[PDB]
Amino acid sequence: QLNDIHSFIKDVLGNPYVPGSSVKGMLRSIYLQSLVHQ
RNA sequence: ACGGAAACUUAAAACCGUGUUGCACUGCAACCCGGAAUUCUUGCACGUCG
Repeated sequence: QLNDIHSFIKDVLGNPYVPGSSVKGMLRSIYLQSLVHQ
């Protein structure tokens, strides 16, 4: 059946957030990635 | 055979004995080891499922 479950990042109380490093790394996959269009 | 001829001015004896170049006196009074320098800038927990 359903096995053991992974973990998201939380702050100090179980309250989660999207990381700032990933949303900085999100746009690292954008501005170089977009306008290469040999 | 010259008032002539002989003779030491000589022998010993400590310029010694008592006596501090000594007594009173800060190598002391005043000062900062003190002022100006980002532990920083590049960095996604993810590729992987008959």
